Amino acid sequence: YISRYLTDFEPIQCLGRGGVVFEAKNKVDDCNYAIKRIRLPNRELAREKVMREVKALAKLEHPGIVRYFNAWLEAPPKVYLYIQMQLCRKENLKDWMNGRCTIEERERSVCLHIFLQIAEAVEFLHSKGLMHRNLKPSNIFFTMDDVVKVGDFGTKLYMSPEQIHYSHKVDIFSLGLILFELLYPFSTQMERVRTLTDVRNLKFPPLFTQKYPCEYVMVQDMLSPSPMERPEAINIIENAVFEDLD
Ligand SMILES: Cc1nc(N)c2c(-c3ccc4c(c3)CCN4C(=O)Cc3cc(F)cc(C(F)(F)F)c3)cn(C)c2n1
Repeated sequence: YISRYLTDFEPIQCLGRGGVVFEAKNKVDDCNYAIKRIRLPNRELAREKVMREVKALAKLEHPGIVRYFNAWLEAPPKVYLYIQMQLCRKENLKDWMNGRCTIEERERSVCLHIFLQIAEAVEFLHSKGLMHRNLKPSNIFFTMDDVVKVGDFGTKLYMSPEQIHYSHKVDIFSLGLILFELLYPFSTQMERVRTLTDVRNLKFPPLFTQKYPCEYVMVQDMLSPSPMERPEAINIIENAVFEDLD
């Protein structure tokens, strides 16, 4: 038996655990790619649902969506689906925040620029009738050219309550926390978990509300306990704060 993957690629390392993501070099074209390997479900209608997904997702092109290349099936001696995506930077949004722990390092322009890219990506999906469902700093990447991409789709800190215990409004909740986290640097993991757990419950640090009153009202709208009351992604983009950005 000849495996497409082993034939065409030289594996480099593992990138994601699970649904597994490898880094591999294509032999013909000499580029490195992120390759996700999914073990397909064994029942037919479960597979058919997954295959209908790759078909819808294949049509996706956007500056905030990671670039797609190829999708194929293998059945060695049960069945694996392989997905070839562009390889992003080693350091993700979580890595980025961790190396920048002072408010001087969290420039208001840079952070709103990063956030806007994520929001624009989510608006894109929502208009196609899709949703991400998996937004979080560790699953937000930069390209070799520092363009922000939302990560894999299709820790529960960034999950909306109705996700844990439901519509596209789940993505809106996730955005809320990311916006907060971007503007509010942390010193320790301990602090981070405590503060973020409190923010989910609308208990904001005073210094934040003092410094970013505009963004504060936005985060409140995005973190509404009633999903109905949360804004759409388009409303977030069409907000006053996203004007005159250099
Ligand atoms: C350095 C680096 N780069 C990555 N691209 C990744 C990825 C990664 C990012 C995005 C996506 C994946 C892995 C698998 C699926 N994927 C997606 O964005 C969904 C997607 C988008 C499409 F446009 C098309 C498809 C599909 F057609 F189904 F293949 C899927 C995960 N990890 C850990 C990564 N690490």
